Amino acid sequence: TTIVGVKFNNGVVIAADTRSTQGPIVADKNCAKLHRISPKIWCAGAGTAADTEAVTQLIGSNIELHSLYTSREPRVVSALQMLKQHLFKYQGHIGAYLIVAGVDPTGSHLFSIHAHGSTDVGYYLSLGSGSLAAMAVLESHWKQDLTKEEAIKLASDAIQAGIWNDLGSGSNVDVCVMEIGKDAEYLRNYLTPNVREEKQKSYKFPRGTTAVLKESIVNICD
Amino acid sequence: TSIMAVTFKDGVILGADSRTTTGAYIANRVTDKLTRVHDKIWCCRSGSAADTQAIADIVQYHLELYTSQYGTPSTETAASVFKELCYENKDNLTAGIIVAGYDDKNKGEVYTIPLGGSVHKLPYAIAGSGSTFIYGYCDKNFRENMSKEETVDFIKHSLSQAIKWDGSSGGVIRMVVLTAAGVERLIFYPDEYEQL
Amino acid sequence: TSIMAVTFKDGVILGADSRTTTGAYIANRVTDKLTRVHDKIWCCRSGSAADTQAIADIVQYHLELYTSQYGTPSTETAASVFKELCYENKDNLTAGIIVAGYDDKNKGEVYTIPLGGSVHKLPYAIAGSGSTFIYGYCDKNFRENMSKEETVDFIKHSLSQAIKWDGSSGGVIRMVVLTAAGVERLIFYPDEYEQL
Amino acid sequence: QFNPYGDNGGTILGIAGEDFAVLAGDTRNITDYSINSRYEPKVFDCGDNIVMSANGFAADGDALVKRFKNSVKWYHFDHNDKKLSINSAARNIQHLLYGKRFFPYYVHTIIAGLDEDGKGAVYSFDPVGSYEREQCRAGGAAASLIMPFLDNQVNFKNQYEPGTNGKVKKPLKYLSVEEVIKLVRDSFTSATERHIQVGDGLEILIVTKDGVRKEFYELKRD
Amino acid sequence: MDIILGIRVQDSVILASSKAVTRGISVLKDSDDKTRQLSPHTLMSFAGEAGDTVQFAEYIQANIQLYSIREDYELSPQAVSSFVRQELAKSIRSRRPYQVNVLIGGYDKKKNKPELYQIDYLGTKVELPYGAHGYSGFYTFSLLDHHYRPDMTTEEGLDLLKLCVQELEKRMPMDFKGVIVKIVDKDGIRQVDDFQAQ
Amino acid sequence: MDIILGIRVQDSVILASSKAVTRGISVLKDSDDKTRQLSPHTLMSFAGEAGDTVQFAEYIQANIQLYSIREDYELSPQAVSSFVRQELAKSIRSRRPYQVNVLIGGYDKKKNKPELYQIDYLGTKVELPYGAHGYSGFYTFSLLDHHYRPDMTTEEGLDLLKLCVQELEKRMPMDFKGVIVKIVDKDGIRQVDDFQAQ
Amino acid sequence: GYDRALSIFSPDGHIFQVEYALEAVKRGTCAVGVKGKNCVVLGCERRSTLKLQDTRITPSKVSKIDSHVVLSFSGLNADSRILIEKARVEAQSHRLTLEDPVTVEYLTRYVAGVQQRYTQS
Amino acid sequence: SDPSSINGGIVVAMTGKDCVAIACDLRLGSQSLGVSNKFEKIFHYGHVFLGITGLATDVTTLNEMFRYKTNLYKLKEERAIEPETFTQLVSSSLYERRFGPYFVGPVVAGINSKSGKPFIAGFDLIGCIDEAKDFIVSGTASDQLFGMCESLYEPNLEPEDLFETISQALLNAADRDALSGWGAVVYIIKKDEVVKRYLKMRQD
Amino acid sequence: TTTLAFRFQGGIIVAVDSRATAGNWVASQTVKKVIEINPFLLGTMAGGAADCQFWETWLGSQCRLHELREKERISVAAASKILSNLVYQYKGAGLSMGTMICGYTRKEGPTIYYVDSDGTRLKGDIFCVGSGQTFAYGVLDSNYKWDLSVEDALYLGKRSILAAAHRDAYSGGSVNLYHVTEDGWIYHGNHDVGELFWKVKEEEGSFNNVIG
Amino acid sequence: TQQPIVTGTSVISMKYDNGVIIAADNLGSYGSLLRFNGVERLIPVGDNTVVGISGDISDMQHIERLLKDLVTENAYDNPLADAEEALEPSYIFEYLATVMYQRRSKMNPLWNAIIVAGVQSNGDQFLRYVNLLGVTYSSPTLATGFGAHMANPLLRKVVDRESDIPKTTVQVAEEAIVNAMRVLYYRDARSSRNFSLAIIDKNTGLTFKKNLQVENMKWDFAKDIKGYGTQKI
Repeated sequence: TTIVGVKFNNGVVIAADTRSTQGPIVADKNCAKLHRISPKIWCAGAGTAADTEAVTQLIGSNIELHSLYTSREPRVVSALQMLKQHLFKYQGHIGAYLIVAGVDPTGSHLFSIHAHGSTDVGYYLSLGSGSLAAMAVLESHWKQDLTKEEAIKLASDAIQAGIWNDLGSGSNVDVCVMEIGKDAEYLRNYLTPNVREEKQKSYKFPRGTTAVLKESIVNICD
Repeated sequence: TSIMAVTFKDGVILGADSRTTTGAYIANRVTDKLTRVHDKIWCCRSGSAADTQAIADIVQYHLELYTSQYGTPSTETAASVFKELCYENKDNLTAGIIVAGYDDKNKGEVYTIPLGGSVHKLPYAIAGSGSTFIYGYCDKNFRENMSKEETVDFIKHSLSQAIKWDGSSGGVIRMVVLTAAGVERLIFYPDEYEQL
Repeated sequence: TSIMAVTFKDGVILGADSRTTTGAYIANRVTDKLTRVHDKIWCCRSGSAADTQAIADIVQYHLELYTSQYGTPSTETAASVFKELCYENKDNLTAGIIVAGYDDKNKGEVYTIPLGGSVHKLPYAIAGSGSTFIYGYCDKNFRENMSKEETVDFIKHSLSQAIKWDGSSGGVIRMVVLTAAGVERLIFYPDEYEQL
Repeated sequence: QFNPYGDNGGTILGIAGEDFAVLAGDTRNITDYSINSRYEPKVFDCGDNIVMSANGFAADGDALVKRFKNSVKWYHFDHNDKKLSINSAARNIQHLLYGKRFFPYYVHTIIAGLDEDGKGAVYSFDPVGSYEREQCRAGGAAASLIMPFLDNQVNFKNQYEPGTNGKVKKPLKYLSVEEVIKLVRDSFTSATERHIQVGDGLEILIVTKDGVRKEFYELKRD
Repeated sequence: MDIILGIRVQDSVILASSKAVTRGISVLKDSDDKTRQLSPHTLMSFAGEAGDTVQFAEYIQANIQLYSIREDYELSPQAVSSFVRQELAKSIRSRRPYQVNVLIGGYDKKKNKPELYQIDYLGTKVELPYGAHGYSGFYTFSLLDHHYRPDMTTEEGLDLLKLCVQELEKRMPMDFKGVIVKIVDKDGIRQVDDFQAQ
Repeated sequence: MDIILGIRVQDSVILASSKAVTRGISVLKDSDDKTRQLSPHTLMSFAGEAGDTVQFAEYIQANIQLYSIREDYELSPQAVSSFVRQELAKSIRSRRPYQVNVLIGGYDKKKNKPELYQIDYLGTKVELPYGAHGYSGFYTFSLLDHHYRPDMTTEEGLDLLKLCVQELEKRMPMDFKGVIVKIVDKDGIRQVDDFQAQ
Repeated sequence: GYDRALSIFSPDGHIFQVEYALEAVKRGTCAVGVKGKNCVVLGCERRSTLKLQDTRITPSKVSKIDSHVVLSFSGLNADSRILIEKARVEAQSHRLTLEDPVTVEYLTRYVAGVQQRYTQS
Repeated sequence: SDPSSINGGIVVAMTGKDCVAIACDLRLGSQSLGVSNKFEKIFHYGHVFLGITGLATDVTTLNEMFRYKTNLYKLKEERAIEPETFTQLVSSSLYERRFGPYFVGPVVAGINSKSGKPFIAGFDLIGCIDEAKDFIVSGTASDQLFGMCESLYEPNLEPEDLFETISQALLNAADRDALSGWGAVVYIIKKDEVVKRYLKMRQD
Repeated sequence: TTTLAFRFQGGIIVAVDSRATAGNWVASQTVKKVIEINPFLLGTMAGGAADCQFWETWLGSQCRLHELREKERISVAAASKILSNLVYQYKGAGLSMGTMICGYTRKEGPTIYYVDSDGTRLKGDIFCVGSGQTFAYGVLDSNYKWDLSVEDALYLGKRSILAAAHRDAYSGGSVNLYHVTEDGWIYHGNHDVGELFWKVKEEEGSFNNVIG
Repeated sequence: TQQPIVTGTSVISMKYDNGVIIAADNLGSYGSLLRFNGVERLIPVGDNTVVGISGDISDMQHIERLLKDLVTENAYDNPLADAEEALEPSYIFEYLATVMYQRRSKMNPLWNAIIVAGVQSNGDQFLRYVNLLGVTYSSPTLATGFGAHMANPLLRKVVDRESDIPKTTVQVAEEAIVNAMRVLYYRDARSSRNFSLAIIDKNTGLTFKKNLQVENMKWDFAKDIKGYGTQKI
């Protein structure tokens, strides 16, 4: 997994690859590592798939309830605090590593959370096995005051660094843009640089090839 | 990590490097290890980022509630809440914390809370993996009631040496000055302190 | 153990504490860790007393035979015999050794041979459990080509700090001066260096 | 403690035709989650129309190929340049491998060539020497992905004549080099899709009475 | 382990269970009956850990009898086996799991057909023409895979068992001291007291 | 383990050794003879590790026969047992020790008296009226401690064994597949081919 | 350490030490063997250079290698002991590995090899 | 040791033109000992199908659990559950046991009765959802299945063709696995009808 | 793996399967588990593939050398003891092999020796070796008579290996049959279980469980 | 079997149109103590080869001697020692590869990762790697340890495939490598600011640059970073 976060002049953008693995086997060639905690608070998750998903939905659900109760837009710090305290309560047993970003009444925010519960703040961040490939790009091309377009390119380039150099990463690049005054824009499969080439032959079998022993209809209607 | 707190004529100054590692990888090169638990009571964190963050967050909550009920808490009281948390949970924490605060009557105060959970009030204290390398330097260069400038220099020199020898320390040097005048944040860069 | 060797204008000076422990017990409080392997080539021993003694004894034997056959050996050559022994037997030795010698053409030379068995020629070197505490102090107070007096003071100060913080170091501070003038043994007592 | 073994990934495959044989392998060489090289040949021409590849721990793999080639060299000296038959090479390789029975070469090896009747031949081995001659065989990291496919498309396993009520097995017609190359390419693009240690490039060595020819195809680099 | 065999023929289920009870170096008993009747047409055999074995069998017997009294009806063998699987499945994830394997042989008076269920301590349940727990299965499954027919008579079944028991007395390591055979059919449960030479 | 019994009566030594050879889950043979004749009046029985057992027995046989040819004489049973103890004692401190226990039954033609020696893989040697290796000893020692007399006849001895074998077939865990009995006396060594029902 | 080549070829192609070895045999007491149709007999002569020996204990001339094979000889007595011991040892080993006693031709081939080996070592 | 390799077995699902197929082997063994050749791993609640590989006891339990839940769902919702919804139910049910999970590898297949859209999904033992548009594999021969599927497969196969393809993937995969095989069943699902077929395969 | 060999009125029957595995991975269904040491000697293989296959090939070499040396065919007893002693020199090193040396000699007649890497060497009339042995024993034991016709003994053996191929996850592939008489061994074919099972099921009416 | 004591971190390298470049910092670590600073980890053999070494320093020093002995040995009875029969980069590598694999095979490895960079006599660029296990490989870029994870991703952007080599100039390449060294100084806690860099060009020969320093670092944004989430001052 390669996920990153990058702040630009008027917002924050996050990206991620789309590979899932079980040992050396690709479990899912196109899963979505970008989760919505609230309309304008998005989260990029790495680590144990089910854990990032579950913790992301739980806090998202509580954020919605809190929002409704306070009649206020959710704040990125609230998600950050609820997540970290949860992860800490579990002494790192919940294998979630996340980059949480978003825009709220107080501005744009970029944070990261580790399985044990520590959080960090920055203008650019990366997590996952592709963490280093991505960070090398970020450490090489990030500058203060980037435009929405520059940020997307940088983030997207960082993800590619992981897709190409990290066996734990690959496939596509997902992105989500959160700009201070607009709706967040989720760009699922913003990049698809790994389309499988046309197969050499069709393996469609001639009907009757398979030996059947018995047959029957199944009742679905009650 | 390299952290320290020094009392001087006008109050106290906290200092720290900005490196957080996961093995030999620098997870963060611009970490802020100087954390505020009250207007004029801060702390330097070392050990587990997750553990010290969780403890500081709780101490801050306790002091906020304390203030709501009985007014401003002393630096001693803050060092006591930290200590209570660290001692009572010693089996599940890895937090080496330095507590520093400025008081009008006591001026500057420093309390170090090492791994076991004991408390130690001192003129200054050093901690973190980088501290070992500057025990002699600091013991030979510390003086009581130095001036703000002499103290900033002592901390800048001490920590540059700690950063020099400890791979777990590095990045920029951060400082927080606490006096009757208020709260001043200081930052020093490699180009400046490396050549001291 | 706290040991160091420093080159200066007229040659080189070796220094060491005098404590040998077996756990927290001081088996010997007046140990002589400064060992002679040749007229003007000495070494500072740290680590296993048994291992460093056995190695020094063998190096001395090799240099004596060398001298019988090809005249006076260089300090480099002595540092090479130590290194050969330490590297080739790295799996069964715990010897951190500093080699120092005075030569008429090279003046003073210092070679440090850490645990792995590598060799490092430096202006000065520190070693032993107590060395960690004076990395910053020594880096901030060493200067090349100091005078005999300035060097004796540097070593006296550095080692008193090492002895102060390291429980494995202590007793008296011993020094050996190596110059064209000969070999001078120096000894300093607690009452003198503790209050430096 | 010191572990004298490593795993460099990759995968190989050998198909035997009526008057030819092929031995292919990807060209990716890895260590954990990093790529050491996108192009490090793994299949070799050992002379006498014999191609070989010992896949697994690359250091061991190279030592084996090197020791075998040296055996060929001496065979020529000792027996007046007499060509070494493939069945003979196989018996020799068994001794090379079983010779290290108590400190094995961590490799799965395959060799291809022509038998003494001009027919295509493929031999594969155990890390300790057990070998068999077959019509096809996949080895290495994605072996478990490819072999089943080969069992089906090269030996028509579980395939019957339509309409004959699964009573008549699909005849064993034989594959042409063109059809064999298609399977090899489809075998690898498939392995490349689900196995993180397989990719970058595909190098195929074709053996006929006229000699050894090479073909190269790129593979996804993620 | 102990021998636990079960075979379902045309109109009945036959269970055979070793009579030995060995502890360490000594065979303490040679007439032990590893069985509990759960209801007039349902018999359960068992093998496993020293104490869990009986505690579990009796605990289930108590529950099935309780159900019988309360409902004045006899649960089908399928229903009983399901209750048993449930209990074991709970057990497997409890503090101290029951280490017991069982065979359930019953005659379903409503469908008028014999039934045999094999259930291990994990709560793995399967219905079969013949089953076994422990090492016996390693010799008896292929045997019956050869000599077994669906429409066999009870008498044929008993010969099929004799065949299994002989193979076991020939090849198995331990002296299981023979078996006790019981038949479950439309008329209930009875013991073939003459198998020590049938 | 396997059963290795020995009993010395008035004018002979009788050895009984189990016939089973079990490997894991299967009894592979039921007629195995765990014995080697070292000389016309000296018999050795053995039990222990799968390969060491025979390799050791045969190695010794070869040496005793060699001594016999070279000296054209038969070593006394006492001398043979001492040679055997020495060999095992060396073994115990070697790289890979022989894991074999043995009983040595011989008739000393010079003293005209039967002798029985018990020797374990450690080189522990003792002469006794009766002995056993393995678990058998746990049942047979007190048995013979009760039913044994010095002046008994060979026939009485065989009954004394039958008594031991029955106890073993009743209480021992494994099915050792009966025993093979052999008698050593002034006329040499012979096998009681009829004990499967004597 | 001693490895001088004592048996070597001379100009005419003879190995004198081997030949002189036969001379030692020629000087030895006579030995003969004749095979019947269902048996074989071996006879040896007894010297008389000194007579007052104890024929009970004095080593005989016909040795049993195994229970079905014997060996007699002519030449140096001390030398024969070595050959006989080796043959006996081999007889026991053969019984062990082949699970069958040696054939007379095999036992013979073994003894002959030992002698040959001592002509070029 | 490994709970997921005690009993053995495999399941695979494929999408086709307005149809979905799900198949499984029939083996149920204990280590090397094959015990039952009639242990089906596919189940269904209404028009939604669920295949489950892994520890047999957990396979049975999850089935009984989902029947229980889908029945109440129908009583309260007054309509049968859909594939997409069921997938979520399966996912949360599994994660509810995050630290003492059921050792299974669930696979959901079906046609959304409202959209007519074909649906298949896979899960890891603690609930991670994998929603593929082409195929989903699971079991002790999952590697072999990934190889067969990635090769044999192609989009929009007709029900008659999809049957051939999903059967060849299953059969050849099981034959390279000592713990899978011993028979197999395949389901071809269309909006209006569902056909079940028992395949003929090696019995070793 | 499943291998068996039994002695009867018509000589000896030898049957083996042809499956090779590495963990749960079926490495092959075409392994030759019988080695024709020579026109009158056979060797069966169970356990470690390379171990059996390498050491038995070596055995064949030692056997041939014996004949060149003694101008006579090696005995079954002695051939089995060569492998036995070799393997014993390696005791503790981890060799893995359950083997059967089967042959005929005018002097011994039909003979069978079981030899494993443990050092165990046994002569017998019946032996089943391998992860499938018990399954073979179950069928073989209950239908064995010293009086089977060469044709019936051949089937019993074949059927016995079929039984193991079916019940043992680690056995399968095809069956390889041999008959040993004083004129050496007679090969009796390779029977792929893929068709043998169904054929036997229908014709014999056994394997009643599996549905077809 | 051993365990590294004093260690050198990454060694990075890449090839351009006319040669290869290789670099490594001058630090000799001792656990987390950045103990020694004047450690040259780039060893030139002749003037057509540079061997970069990471891992155990005492072992590195041993390999240094082996390399120098090789140069001495090759000159023995060799009239063409500095001509046709001079040491080729490829010879030096095979030797080292041989030694490395033999040592791991005797279970007493030289605890290092090595990269041999140079130019063959026919002008061809030479770049190959070998580690303590005896594994070897080539690629347009090669790096050991931390550099494999962070340097390669960067360097590969310049030379992603063989056809990129001829299009890459020394300037571009040296810049890519100098930048990678800065990045490694940012995230590798066992690195140093000082390093050596060497160029082996088929026309200009060997250029060995010592005492370089990482410059042009970005740290200013650090002042804007306060707290770890909610802290405002």
